[PDB]
Amino acid sequence: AKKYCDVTGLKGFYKSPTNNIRYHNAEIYQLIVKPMAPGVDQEYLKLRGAN
Amino acid sequence: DSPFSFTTFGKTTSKFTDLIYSSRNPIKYSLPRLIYEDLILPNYNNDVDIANKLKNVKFNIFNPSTNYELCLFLSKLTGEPSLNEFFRVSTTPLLKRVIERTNGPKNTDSLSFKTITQELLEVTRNAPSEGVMASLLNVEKHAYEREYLNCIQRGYHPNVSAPPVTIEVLGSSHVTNSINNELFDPLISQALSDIPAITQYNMHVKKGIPVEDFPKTGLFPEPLNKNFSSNISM
Amino acid sequence: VTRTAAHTHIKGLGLDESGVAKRVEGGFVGQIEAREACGVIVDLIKAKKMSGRAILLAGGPSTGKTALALAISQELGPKVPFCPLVGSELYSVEVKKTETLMENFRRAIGLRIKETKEVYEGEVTELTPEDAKTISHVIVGLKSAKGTKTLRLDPTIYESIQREKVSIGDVIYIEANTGAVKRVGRSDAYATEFDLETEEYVPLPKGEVHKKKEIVQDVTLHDLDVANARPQGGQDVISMMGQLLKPKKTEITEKLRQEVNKVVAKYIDQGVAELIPGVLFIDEVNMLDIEIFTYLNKALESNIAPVVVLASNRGMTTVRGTEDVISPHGVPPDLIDRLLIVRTLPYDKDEIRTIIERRATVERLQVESSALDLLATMGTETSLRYALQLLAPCGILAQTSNRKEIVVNDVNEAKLLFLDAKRSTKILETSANYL
Amino acid sequence: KSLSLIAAHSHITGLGLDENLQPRPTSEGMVGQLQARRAAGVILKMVQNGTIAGRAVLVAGPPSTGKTALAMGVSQSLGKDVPFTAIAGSEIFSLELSKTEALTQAFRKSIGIKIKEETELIEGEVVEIQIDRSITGGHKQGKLTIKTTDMETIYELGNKMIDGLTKEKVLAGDVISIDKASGKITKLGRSFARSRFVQCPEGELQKRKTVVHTVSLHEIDVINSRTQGFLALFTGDTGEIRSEVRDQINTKVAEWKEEGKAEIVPGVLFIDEVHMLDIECFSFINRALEDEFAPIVMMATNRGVSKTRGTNYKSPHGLPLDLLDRSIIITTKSYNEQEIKTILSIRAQEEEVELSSDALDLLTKTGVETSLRYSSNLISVAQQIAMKRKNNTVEVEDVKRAYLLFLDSARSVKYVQENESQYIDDQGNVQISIAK
Amino acid sequence: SLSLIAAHSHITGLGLDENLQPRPTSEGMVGQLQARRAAGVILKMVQNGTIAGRAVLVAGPPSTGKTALAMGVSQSLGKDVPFTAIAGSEIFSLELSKTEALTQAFRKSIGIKIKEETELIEGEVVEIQIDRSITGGHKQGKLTIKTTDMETIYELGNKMIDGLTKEKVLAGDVISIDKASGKITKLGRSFARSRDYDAMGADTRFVQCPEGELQKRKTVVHTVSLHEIDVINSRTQGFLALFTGDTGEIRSEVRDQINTKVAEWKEEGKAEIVPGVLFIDEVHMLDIECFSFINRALEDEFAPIVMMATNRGVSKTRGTNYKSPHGLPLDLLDRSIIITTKSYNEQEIKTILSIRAQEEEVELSSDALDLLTKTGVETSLRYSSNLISVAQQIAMKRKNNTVEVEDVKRAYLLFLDSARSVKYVQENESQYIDDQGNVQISIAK
Ligand SMILES: Nc1ncnc2c1ncn2[C@@H]1O[C@H](COP(=O)(O)OP(=O)(O)O)[C@@H](O)[C@H]1O
Ligand SMILES: Nc1ncnc2c1ncn2[C@@H]1O[C@H](COP(=O)(O)OP(=O)(O)O)[C@@H](O)[C@H]1O
Ligand SMILES: Nc1ncnc2c1ncn2[C@@H]1O[C@H](COP(=O)(O)OP(=O)(O)O)[C@@H](O)[C@H]1O
Repeated sequence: AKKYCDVTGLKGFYKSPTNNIRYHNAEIYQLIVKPMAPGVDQEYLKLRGAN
Repeated sequence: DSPFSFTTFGKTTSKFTDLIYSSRNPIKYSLPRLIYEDLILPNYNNDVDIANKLKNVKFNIFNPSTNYELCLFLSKLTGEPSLNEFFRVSTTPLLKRVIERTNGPKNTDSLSFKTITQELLEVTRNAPSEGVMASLLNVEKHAYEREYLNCIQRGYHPNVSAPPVTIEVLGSSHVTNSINNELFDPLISQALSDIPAITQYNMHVKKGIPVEDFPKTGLFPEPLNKNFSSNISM
Repeated sequence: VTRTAAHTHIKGLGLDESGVAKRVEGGFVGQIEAREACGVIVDLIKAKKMSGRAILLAGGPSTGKTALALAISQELGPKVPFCPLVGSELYSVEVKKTETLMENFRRAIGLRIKETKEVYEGEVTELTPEDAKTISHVIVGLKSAKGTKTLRLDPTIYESIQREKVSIGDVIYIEANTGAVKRVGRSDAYATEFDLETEEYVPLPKGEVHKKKEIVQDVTLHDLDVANARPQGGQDVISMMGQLLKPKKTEITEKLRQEVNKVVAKYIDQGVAELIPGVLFIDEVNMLDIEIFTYLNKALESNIAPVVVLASNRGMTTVRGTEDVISPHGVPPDLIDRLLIVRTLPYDKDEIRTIIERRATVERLQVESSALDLLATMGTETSLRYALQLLAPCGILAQTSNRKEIVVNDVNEAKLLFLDAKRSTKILETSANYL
Repeated sequence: KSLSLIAAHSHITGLGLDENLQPRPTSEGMVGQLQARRAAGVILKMVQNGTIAGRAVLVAGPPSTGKTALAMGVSQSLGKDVPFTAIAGSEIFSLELSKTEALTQAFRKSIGIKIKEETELIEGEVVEIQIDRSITGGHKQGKLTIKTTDMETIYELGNKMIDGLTKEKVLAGDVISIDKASGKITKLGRSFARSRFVQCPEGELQKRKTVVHTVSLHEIDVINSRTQGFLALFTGDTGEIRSEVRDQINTKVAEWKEEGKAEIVPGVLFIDEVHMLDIECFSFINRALEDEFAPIVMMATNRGVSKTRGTNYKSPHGLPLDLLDRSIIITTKSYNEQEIKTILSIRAQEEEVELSSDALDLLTKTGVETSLRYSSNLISVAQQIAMKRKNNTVEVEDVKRAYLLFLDSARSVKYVQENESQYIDDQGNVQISIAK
Repeated sequence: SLSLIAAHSHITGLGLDENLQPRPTSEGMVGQLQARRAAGVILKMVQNGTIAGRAVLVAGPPSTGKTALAMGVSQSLGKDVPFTAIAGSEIFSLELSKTEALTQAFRKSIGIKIKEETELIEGEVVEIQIDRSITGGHKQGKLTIKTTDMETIYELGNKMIDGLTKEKVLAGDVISIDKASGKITKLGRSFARSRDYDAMGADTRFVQCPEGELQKRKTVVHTVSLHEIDVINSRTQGFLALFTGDTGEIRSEVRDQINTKVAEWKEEGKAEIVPGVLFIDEVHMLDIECFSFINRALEDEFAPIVMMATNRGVSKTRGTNYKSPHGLPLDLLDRSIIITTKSYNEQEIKTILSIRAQEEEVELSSDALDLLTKTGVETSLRYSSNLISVAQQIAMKRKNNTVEVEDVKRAYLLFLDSARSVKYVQENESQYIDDQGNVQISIAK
């Protein structure tokens, strides 16, 4: 299966090891993936069913 | 006391520990992708392979399909019972002609006879000591055993030891496989080594492979002493 | 953008259908009779009937001998072989000089081979080999962006496929006529089996799996000689590091030449090949030793020898290798009997001015008429080449002062800055310690 | 990089010229020779335009008068990424290569091809590696987490990068650059963690960088000759590269330039002491200078009406007139006392020598009396005598002691003429004994 | 074909009668009656074969026909008799001595003749099958060979099986097997299996399936020079040394052993000796060492008949500081018989020009032929012999098929001989580079 960024739907290059969400590049990582509240990750990964 | 290692390898910045050979040369010859793609490797827009066939196969003068008279002439000259041997001689490199040389039989009705020097050589293969031909043909080993050369020490060591210069091409795996095949050719590296004995016993008895189907091994020349086999001195 | 180096304004001999030259045509100014001789030699060469015909064109220096040879090469075309050569090149340290002369002779006889190219490339979807320890055949299915196509293949090709480490999902390159196997890499569809992988991922080929292409192969006789005369042996297709032993050139025996001639003769009459003889051009032929001049005699009488063009700019000069043989143009009287001598007259003022204007045109420089007359008087006073080589410093010194056009003062500045041979000799004679 | 102690022309950093190609009195370590510097600047703009080729320039003058200094200034002001080959006249008399073949190699070494290509690279900071193996090692799985100063990631690796990571062993705390296409692992070093030393990379992990490549004609000629590999570029056994391979290279560079995948940069070939060449070399040179792929040749000589080698007659500058017709000649001149004083001051500041002013005037006087090079050579010896008596400034008697100790040319000729009975003459006659 | 119109291609042998009396114009040779008679005597000397070690000289002025006589005796020599034509400058090598170069030139032109009987089984293999015994020491093979007319079954031994896994055939490859010697080859693949494998690969070739009778008897004759035997028996694989020339100074004991076995084969009766002719054109640039080696190498029983040609007058010999007749020292000239050519007259020049233009397929007029005959009377013959070829091209430049006098006059004004070039150089000597490197380049003083 093809891998994609969970935020924008772009092509996913990296997966953050703390919370296991794929992202595209630096800005989406820094302003989305790092400072997000807990409980958002489980509804982000519910879309592809990875929880 | 060792030669200086002019190389860069994986060093540790300190149920088993695996060590892999990773010695490389510090000098790197950086080459672009365009030259290697457009002049070495064939593609649709160049004619490397077509010219190679047209120069090596079609217009080869030892082709039996076109120069059968020349093949018969050279077969009468050499007395070799295969007409395709000249094609196989002319189209493989030198060391490939070296390491699988087989002492095949040649017919008597030919012109390549036994040279008197070659007959003098061939007499003294399995001849033992105190024979007149063997003693006249074994001067150098007599000088080896009389001058006590097998227990002599080593006085000279090289100062720098370096690997061959690594060529790098960024963005291509074919160059990496080709370079790994050229540096670590398994046929030549098996010719420059030997098979372990338990491995041989697994070849012959436990797997049924006969002895004459083995890859050729043990072509490395022996050093003069046990001391001369290495550059590291204790 | 574009480069010029004392040439490339020469496009041809500038002749009409009757073989008469115009005054200024093809980049040539003046020099009628030598151009007629060159056109007749071009027609004789295009007749494709003769072996060993020789031509020597002689004259003073800076007269256009090399320009005439290049005009011959341009009028003949790029299909016919043309081998430029300096006479000093025949002195090699690896083989004898007569050997190198024979290779430069046989470099001027070309061939035209009609060949085809068929190529299979694309996605590997099936690798199923079958036996009857020894495989019988392998069936490989190839896939591209315009459809799939399965093939049957022989185990000899399967050995190269195994050598190339080809598995399911790779993009390969199969040339059916030669048997070449090339691995490009893994597909873009298999890029997500791992996050980090050591393989390179390429997209699918956008064309069809099977492509056909007609090609024309040109080889000379010297390539066929050197292909059968390798002393070490044959080489593989991919050789990035050379053999451990150095192969040097060896003298090639006449027997191999006889067999190569037999093979080419057996291939010509079937219509496969087309024989094209060409030109061996030797410049500065006075530099040759007498033994090369004697072997030139025997080499010119061969049945496959090309048309040889020589040039010289000497007078009553002793040929090298001798002490008291005064001969015209540095050619001995034995070889000069078999030659045909074309003279080359020098130029006057107006043709030198026309040449200066023509070369200023091709270098995209704009000169006034007053500077043009000064450059013409400079060329007649000093040398034609000295007026030739001051054009680009004049352009630089005009461009320095934000000008696109040459004035007289830039020519005077370049006159003061750069010297010719005679002013340098005058400074050399009136000097104290080694200029 | 580019280690160098102190060279003879190390004080020259380029041609001192303004934007209107005019020479300054003193700029970039060069004084004097205004018209020669202007002509070399014209040559520099001629090369930098690059629209013409195959033009030969002869530089002639008296010895020890700014010739090799001019060539070093041209080479320094050319900068990098332009091929510059500096050969001597005696480098072509080889025993394994012929003279014309060596000239062809030196001609093709000065034309470069500019190639631009891109290669995506991964470079970051290794935090933690996990390795799981079986008993036989048939199946291996691994996790690699890696980072920059900006981002964080974890990577699932196949077995081949596992093998290529246990080869050239990567530990935690390491800075590694990873190539995805060829699988090359390079250890840049360890990062800043006290718990060599380099910094953690910033920006994106998967960087796509372009590089500008330069390759000479001679490199492609060696590679496309299938008889020897690229080791002949270093070992030097190219061994008489044929002509059809050169024809293929010459056609394919034009085929590359018309498709726009490459550009050709021209360079300068410098043949220093060109008067030591043979006549057969010059004869090759007149026809080699009219090629499309020929550089601009700079030649230097100092002989005057000398015998050309390989002949029996005499020619101006040691070169026959057919070669001199194809050349434009720059002429240098001798130096005044003020220019010699300026050169000596520049060489004093270069070698970190402190002088007294009267010692500088003495050096100027003995420089305009004997030679420039003798005065430029005594200035290093006098500093050592100054440090032998433990003082920094070089005074007049410090230079005088070096003048007494170390000899010049004409004085030595005078004592040779005075005491020739104790030396070996041309006839091999000497006297050794002091008595009778 | 691969032979263009050479300088002397019209010469097909020597135009002699039965009683060695030369015809005036026959077999492409015009005139030179005593020279052609002497060359016929030398031809009968070679065809006799019982005289060895004789050296002749063809000495004459340039453009007279010495190498024309050599080409004639080469063509009238016939086939299977060795004829080595070298120049005088070919023996100055860098990896071979001049002595060994003359040795190889001496032994390249003496050959032995070998006759043998060949029986060939050439066809397409239908099916192979191998029988293996329980002990495995003996093997049996069923061979199903075929041609387009008849097919049969042959029994095989273990040795052909071992040699048949090598260069393995795949039931449809064309092979040929000898019965008397066991010669094994693979000619290639039949055209019936051409559309089979869809990519034939690197090491195959497509040949036609043979027709006719499968079992063929054919006697072929091989002529082998001695130098071939010395270069084969000097190494392990000497045929690469045959075709690459890197023999590298073969020793002398191999030569005397080959001479002894050649004498043994002659007395036993397997082979017969075929002597040949050695032609050395322009022998006058040989060193005195080469001359001494020649006059000693002419006294051996296995030595050919040497033909030398020269055109120098009384000139110096290279390596010394004195002059000699014909450029050769008198010790060599003592062991020789000299053939002297004579210069031509009007009618022989006209006949040679007519024969050359007929050979070159050039159609002329009578007036143009007379003008070119006068030109070859004043100038040399070869100037007219090239002028006919240039004037022919000028003739089809005018859309005319015949050669007129105007084309000859145009070619004469366009193209110069030696004398006009010497005159025009000596008139304008300031514009040419002299022996001291002085030339007035500029046109204005
Ligand atoms: N008839 C002509 N028309 C135009 N240019 C000419 C003519 N003759 C000579 N030239 C130029 O003059 C130069 C003479 O150089 P070259 O021919 O090399 O000298 P040489 O004839 O001594 O070999 C050439 O570069 C050529 O461009
Ligand atoms: N214009 C200059 N500026 C600085 N140094 C110079 C100048 N001209 C000459 N020199 C010095 O003179 C010395 C001789 O110069 P060089 O050109 O190498 O010798 P030659 O003139 O014999 O070729 C050099 O060491 C250089 O430092
Ligand atoms: N007797 C002859 N019959 C026919 N052609 C001749 C005769 N003699 C000479 N020729 C022709 O004259 C041409 C030049 O003579 P050549 O044989 O080269 O003289 P030489 O042997 O002295 O060099 C040759 O091409 C040859 O064909």
